[PDB]
Amino acid sequence: HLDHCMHDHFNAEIVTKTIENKQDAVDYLTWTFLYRRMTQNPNYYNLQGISHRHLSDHLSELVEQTLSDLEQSKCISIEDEM
Amino acid sequence: KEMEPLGWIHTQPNESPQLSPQDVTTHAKIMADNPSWDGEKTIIITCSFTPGSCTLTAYKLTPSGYEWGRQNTDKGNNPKGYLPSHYERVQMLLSDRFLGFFMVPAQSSWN
Amino acid sequence: EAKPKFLSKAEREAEALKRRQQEVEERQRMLEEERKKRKQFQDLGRDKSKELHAIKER
Repeated sequence: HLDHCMHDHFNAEIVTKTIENKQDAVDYLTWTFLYRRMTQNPNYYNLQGISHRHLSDHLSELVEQTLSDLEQSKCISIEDEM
Repeated sequence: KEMEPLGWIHTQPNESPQLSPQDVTTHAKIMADNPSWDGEKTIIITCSFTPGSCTLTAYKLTPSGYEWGRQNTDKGNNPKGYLPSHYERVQMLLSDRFLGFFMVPAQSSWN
Repeated sequence: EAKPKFLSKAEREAEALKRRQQEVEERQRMLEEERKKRKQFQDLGRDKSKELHAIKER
């Protein structure tokens, strides 16, 4: 259930400079159980397929929603939109 | 929209060995008014009520039958120019392996 | 491939617009081929035996 409780750990990996861009936000999200369960039970996570396009765009929407929630909270800052 | 129109099913009170002329006129008027009804793929399943049972027969319109039923106006049981070359029985079979569904009208009901 | 790339929201919706344009183009293509099938359906209504017998009898 990480996709609903995401913003804390994304903020924490941003202050660690683990997540330095949104590409590394997806790359950090690939280490989770959420990535491993999005490909075996997709419709639990509002997915429509296990393909690389569906998985990559759902992860990218997840990260660009949580980082919009963190920049709108003024917790992080997004330059060049990336 | 994900599916294609495969024709229609209807019940019959009793088994006839031939397709009804009213059925081929109905099918050909539906075909002549709707271009999404391909005459190769659309059928008429007739579920005839035999004693204590149901006999199902699917029929297809031949291109002779679509032309005749399109031009036909005689709504009787024996209209002119109606031949058994106007239809061909097509293979239809049953299934436990998958399930279909139904669509009823939204505002009213069907009957 | 294996590693999922980040795609921006403008890039994601551009990919989705290009996808829905593709499948509305193949819906249009299938509909005009349906018209072609319909026009096609519409205007189609508008010694040796003895020598084999010899081999079989043998």
